[PDB]
Amino acid sequence: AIDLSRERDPNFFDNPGIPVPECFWFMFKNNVRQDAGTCYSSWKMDMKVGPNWVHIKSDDNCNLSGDFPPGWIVLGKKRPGF
Amino acid sequence: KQKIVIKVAMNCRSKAMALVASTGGVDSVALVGDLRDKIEVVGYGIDPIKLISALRKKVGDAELLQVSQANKD
Amino acid sequence: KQKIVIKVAMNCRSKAMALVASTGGVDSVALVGDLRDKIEVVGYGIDPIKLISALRKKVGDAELLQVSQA
Repeated sequence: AIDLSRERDPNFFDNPGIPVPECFWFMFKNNVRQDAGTCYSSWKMDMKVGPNWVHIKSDDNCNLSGDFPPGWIVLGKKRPGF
Repeated sequence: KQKIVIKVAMNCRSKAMALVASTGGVDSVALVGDLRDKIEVVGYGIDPIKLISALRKKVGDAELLQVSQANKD
Repeated sequence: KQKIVIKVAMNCRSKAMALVASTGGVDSVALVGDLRDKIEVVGYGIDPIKLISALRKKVGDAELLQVSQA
């Protein structure tokens, strides 16, 4: 059921004093979208995914990895023009 | 710079935004998220634990969702 | 969808940021400029006249630098 090509863009705000994050991320529980936001490529972030904090890494093409709790996933995609 | 994302229970939006924005070291605050119920705060020397406690004490329930202590450069 | 940029005289920074952030219609507030002495406010149905008057009355001098569509 998960197809990022059909997912609406997140609500975001790019802080003007730091570089613009290159990725959108999308968080699902049992393939239902829970929320979404932005993050840097080739980087890392700590995010509460359901009950647990997860250290999520991003590669240069916004593919995200991390040890997600059962039923949960976070997926990335390159923003327009990046 | 740090980036902190906090979910707040929802005139709680404006009160939460004002409280966060008044915090020392804040560069920006923005309402984000699919339900517009998260505050994304960018700044320096912000203590997220104290920030969450202040929100809980003065505004309403709040949950820490995301922390980076340093943005990519 | 508005973007309003205000120069504010400057703990006046935190007071100004809090006042602007509390304003109806506001989605985001950000300090901009190398000296962090301008506030960028983005949102919908924000009244810039009332915002400027409130800042002047509660914090200090404030000047409109930009009002536009974002």
